[PDB]
Amino acid sequence: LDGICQSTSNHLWLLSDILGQGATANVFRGRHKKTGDLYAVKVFNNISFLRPVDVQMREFEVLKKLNHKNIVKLFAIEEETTTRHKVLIMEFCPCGSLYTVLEEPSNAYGLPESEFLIVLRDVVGGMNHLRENGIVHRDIKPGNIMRVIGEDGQSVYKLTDFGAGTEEYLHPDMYERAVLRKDHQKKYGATVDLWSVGVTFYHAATGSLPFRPFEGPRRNKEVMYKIITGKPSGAISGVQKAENGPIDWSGDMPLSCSLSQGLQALLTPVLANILEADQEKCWGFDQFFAETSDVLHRMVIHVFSLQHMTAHKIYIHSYNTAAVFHELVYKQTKIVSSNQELIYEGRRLVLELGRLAQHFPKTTEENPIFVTSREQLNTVGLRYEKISLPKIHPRYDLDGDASMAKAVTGVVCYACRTASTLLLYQELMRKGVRWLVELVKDDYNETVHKKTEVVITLDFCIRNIEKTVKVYEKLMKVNLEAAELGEISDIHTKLLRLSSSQGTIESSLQDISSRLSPGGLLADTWAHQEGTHPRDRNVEKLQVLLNCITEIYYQFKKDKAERRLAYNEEQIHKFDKQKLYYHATKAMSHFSEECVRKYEAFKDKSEEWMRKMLHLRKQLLSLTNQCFDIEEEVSKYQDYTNE
Amino acid sequence: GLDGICQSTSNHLWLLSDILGQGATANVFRGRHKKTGDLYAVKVFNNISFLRPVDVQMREFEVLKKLNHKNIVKLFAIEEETTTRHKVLIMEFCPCGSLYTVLEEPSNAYGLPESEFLIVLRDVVGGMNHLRENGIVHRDIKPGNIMRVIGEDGQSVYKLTDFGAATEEYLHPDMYERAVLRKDHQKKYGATVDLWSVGVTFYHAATGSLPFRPFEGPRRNKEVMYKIITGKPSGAISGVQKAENGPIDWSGDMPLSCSLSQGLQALLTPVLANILEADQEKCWGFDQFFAETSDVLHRMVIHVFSLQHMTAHKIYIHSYNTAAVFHELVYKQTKIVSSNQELIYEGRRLVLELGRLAQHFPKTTEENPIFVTSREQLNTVGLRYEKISLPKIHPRYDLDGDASMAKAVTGVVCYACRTASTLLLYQELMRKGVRWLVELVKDDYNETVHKKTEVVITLDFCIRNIEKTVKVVNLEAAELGEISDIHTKLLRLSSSQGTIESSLQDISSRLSPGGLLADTWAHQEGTHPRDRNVEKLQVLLNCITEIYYQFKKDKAERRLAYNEEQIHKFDKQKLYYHATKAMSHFSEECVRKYEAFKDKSEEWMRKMLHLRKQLLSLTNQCFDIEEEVSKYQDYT
Amino acid sequence: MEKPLPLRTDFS
Amino acid sequence: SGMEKPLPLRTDFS
Ligand SMILES: O=C(NCCCNc1nc(Nc2cccc(NC(=O)N3CCCC3)c2)ncc1I)c1cccs1
Ligand SMILES: O=C(NCCCNc1nc(Nc2cccc(NC(=O)N3CCCC3)c2)ncc1I)c1cccs1
Repeated sequence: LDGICQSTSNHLWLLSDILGQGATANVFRGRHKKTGDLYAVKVFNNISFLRPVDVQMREFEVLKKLNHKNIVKLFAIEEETTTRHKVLIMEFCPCGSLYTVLEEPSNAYGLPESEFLIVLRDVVGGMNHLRENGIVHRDIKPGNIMRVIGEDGQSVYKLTDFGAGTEEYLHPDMYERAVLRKDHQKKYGATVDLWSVGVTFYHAATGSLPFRPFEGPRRNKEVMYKIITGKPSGAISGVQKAENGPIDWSGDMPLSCSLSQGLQALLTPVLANILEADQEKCWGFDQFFAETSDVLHRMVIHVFSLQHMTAHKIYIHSYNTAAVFHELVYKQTKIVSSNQELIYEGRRLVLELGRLAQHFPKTTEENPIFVTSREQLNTVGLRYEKISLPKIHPRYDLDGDASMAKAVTGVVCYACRTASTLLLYQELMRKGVRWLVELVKDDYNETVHKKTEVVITLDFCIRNIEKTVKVYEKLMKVNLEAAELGEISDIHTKLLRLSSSQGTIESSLQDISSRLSPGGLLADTWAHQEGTHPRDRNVEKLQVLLNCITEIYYQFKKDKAERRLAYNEEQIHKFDKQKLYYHATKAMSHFSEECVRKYEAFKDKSEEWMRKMLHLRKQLLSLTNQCFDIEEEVSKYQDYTNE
Repeated sequence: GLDGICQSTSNHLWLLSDILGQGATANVFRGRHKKTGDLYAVKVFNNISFLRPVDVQMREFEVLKKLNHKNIVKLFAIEEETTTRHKVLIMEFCPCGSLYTVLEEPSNAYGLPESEFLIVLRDVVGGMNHLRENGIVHRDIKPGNIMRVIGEDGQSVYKLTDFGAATEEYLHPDMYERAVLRKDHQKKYGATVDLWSVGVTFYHAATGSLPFRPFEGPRRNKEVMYKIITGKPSGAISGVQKAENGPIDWSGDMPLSCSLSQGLQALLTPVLANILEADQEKCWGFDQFFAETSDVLHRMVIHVFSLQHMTAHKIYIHSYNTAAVFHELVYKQTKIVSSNQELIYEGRRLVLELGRLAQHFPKTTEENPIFVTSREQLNTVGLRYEKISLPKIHPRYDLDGDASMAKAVTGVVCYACRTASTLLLYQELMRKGVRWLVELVKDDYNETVHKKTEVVITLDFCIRNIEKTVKVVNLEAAELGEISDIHTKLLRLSSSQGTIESSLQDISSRLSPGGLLADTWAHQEGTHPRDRNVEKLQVLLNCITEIYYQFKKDKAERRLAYNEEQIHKFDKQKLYYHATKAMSHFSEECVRKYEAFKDKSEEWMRKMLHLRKQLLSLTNQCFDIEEEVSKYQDYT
Repeated sequence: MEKPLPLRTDFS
Repeated sequence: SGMEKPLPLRTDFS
């Protein structure tokens, strides 16, 4: 009620300090009386006293020995002081659960990918420890996945809330409860465990539940069953999308899902074979644990395609060769291995086919391995979902206002992440186009170094046989020096065919030097005009508005909790409702007019510039190979200049 | 069913509990516009009484109400409180509090971060100037009355506030003192007194401490304080009585604990030393102060990192400034001359055109800098930080003491934690630089071998002229004479070129990936991002911070209830446990590995400059051969 | 949408 | 460790 204490001989807690209200028990924040440390206390209701206590504490001992991260620690079983009944002393996770985590508006459309992999890593490692200690757990939900801050800062998710007549005189209606007790037991077949796990993973990935009838999954109790027991093999989500219209299946993550394409490629097949009605084609734990832990042991290399203007996470094993790296890059970019040029920190990147992934250059999302083709490729862009504000109910409703506020915060929150990615795409494009231009400079500079090596061996052979005409026709027979000879006069005209046709190699190579020059025809002048920039501060401008909308939303929650407001406080709440819509719209249209429009203008100026640069690299290649054709042409003619 | 906690005007209301400020003449409450609900700060003069008739300070307020400038907090209206008729000024509410509450955070115990500092400097100077333009200055600018607003773009906007706008033969000898003489020697000091306060504020913002301290705190020792600010040598900006009643330690530089860039310190220390000067002349004037500071603010900043000193650098340069002064500015901090500065940007070498404007330099950030290295030998300096240790935590239960103790401790672990982060940057940058330098030398190698082979197909081709089956059986005029001396040099040129290739290969085997200049120490020694050392520290710093914030609350209560007392006593042990763990982690893991990486880079640098000398000698050797063969190429 | 009346000073 | 004075937390206050 208020200022009420329960205690054991070793802990105490306030009934008001309640963390968790379940049907069988309640959990409280408590302290160890002598040290002051914080523990959670699980105290059981009056209806949890319906199975013997000899086998109830049999369950609890076998749990008190479970020692493992990803499992909340059970420290002791003690007895309350005044009343005498059993309480569990557990590990206190002050950060709450994955449920409170998904309840934030930042995770309104799914967790960020780095955190998802942790939920995945930790939930799978928890189940495995439970399966190994002979414990089934089918109630795995965000509600009872706890979150702890590990001492390195990254989250650690931990599992919890798991356990360890005479027939011939019966009325035929009551005889049906004497045959559906052993026969209606459509026995579970051990693959039931990971249906929850699969729903949880979809929830954490997308911010929404996988199977949803319109009006909610709970208001429409019946259409729910039609969806679960009718989902095609491989389908991942079923949504009504209509007041009462047909249901819409899909085996893909929603567009709103921001996880990398690489990861969805790994993740969808897992969920597809984890959500399955029969035991035969549905996965077993041996296969689930083996297939998932394969995703966990992969490292991530960030590559960015300049031709496409698209980022890519490459999920690859530490022991995989450079060959599989190229394949994985092809699977996302449609650029074949023999067409992949890698650029890293300004210089090209050669992969020796024996090189292992662990020895690759370290990458971050903002320091990626760029990949470009010499062939033509159309720019794709960042594929995101176009989300706009919900309609604002003019009713003064404290429940409805808090819900509308959560939604608006989550939409502006999404626009704010997207706008951030749009700036990275533009900033990475600029970082890459800059280097690509400098690599065509190395390619041009190499061609000139070879040309000025062949132009001087061509010359030392021409004046080497022309100076024998200075002795054959000037000092001896003195006649017209024009009549042709047999053997050498055919290789003399063949050399003049090289020296003169190479003169027009310079006139075209000089043109490509000029268009590749700084103020030239291929300058990256669009890159410094056509986008948004870090100095525009569009992200933090949005953030500033999102902070106001968020501050209102948190308040509208406290208003809902207070259930009904005083007079001045009601007018402020009403005033702040208009303020919230003002800020949201100010943000959403700024997302449209400043972030998106200037990004699209930049995306299109890069498709123009991309065609231009590909053409030039094709010309410079055509000229480079002529220098090797003139290289071998003088190779067979030079040793003939022996005398 | 009772009132007396709600004041109002005809247009605003406020709760006497929502008090934002207290002062001798008035208080300031957070209030609302009755018709619109918008928040304003309302200042209510409950003791307006002074030596100043109300008509003087009322014409003042009408003057301030016209002010409209981004660094003044707007005075919207002058109103009368509904029931007491007290004058109330309603004005713009800055929910972020003041520069005082900012400098009170433990993360600013040792000065503001540079970016924020520049903002305070810009806006304080901006408001100050707008005041002069309207014929007001107060000499009373201090953090207490500089408000902070979050701008549309999320950057702070500081705003000035709380400034005004405008017998005898029958008396004792001790009354004749002050009645006709001593209260008459008020020399109405002006013009230069104003800046002293702004100087102390900027020092305080920049270091997190006050510039003049008599060991007992400026307030508890009233006397020594006056002895400091009146005997301060010209050019000094801080005087501190280090020990109990010791001499005063004068200094004219920032303290090591000051995280401000060496570039900005060089600009700031002058405008402090000339602002904190206690005479009519020798001190600066407004017009010079505004121009001199305006010079710092109109400067852009280019980031450069010295691979050989292992130090980062901010270069405060004008956009119209020429590349030649960029080198000057790098010389001032690096002590390496302009003819010695090789510049590297994004994996490639940078060419300072000697005349290009800084406006057109490549964009840089603290982590994407321009690197600088020379061919000459340089000793690694590393980050200069101050080594700050946890204070002594005394074991008594004292609510005032423990609050003061937790604040100090939180501050030390922020400095530790921030310093730990910079150490990681210097290593991550160092590695990016070494990697890039090694590839540049590979370009200087490939450039040399490209001309070595370019010249051998001239030696072997011009030897095939004067030394083939064409040149040179009894003969006496068949060329065996003065041309045979050139064929001799050309033979010793082709043979000496032999051992050029032998030494040229030897350096390729050290530039190779496995060779004895491979940057293998770089990925073994020192700390890495994957080590998560900063966020490890951060996790402890959050425990410590949460406790300090609760110990503030306890101090406020002055008396803790029974259980709370005991929890507070346990949290004080937790606080000391977290802090000593964070501190020893900073020492034995961040610093210890950083220094190991530092010494491994000094050793690897010696090997690098020794190879670059050699490769150079081989390059010059080829231009020599090109020179000496381009002479004999032209024969007759 | 509306219904936002002005603030008052008799809490009743 | 050095900090002292810590008493056990109580439920009953007479
Ligand atoms: O476990 C349950 N319910 C969910 C959690 C309570 N359980 C535990 N909690 C903690 N520490 C902790 C810290 C901060 C906040 C929270 N609370 C939440 O995050 N909530 C409340 C409901 C969903 C979101 C918990 N330690 C151990 C346990 I066992 C139960 C279901 C049936 C009985 S209990
Ligand atoms: O002006 C004064 N005092 C300066 C401060 C209050 N004044 C103003 N405040 C605001 N908004 C605001 C918001 C949040 C917190 C705070 N307060 C602080 O952070 N404080 C209090 C003093 C040092 C730490 C202020 N708008 C306008 C003014 I005018 C005076 C107090 C008594 C006479 S004058």
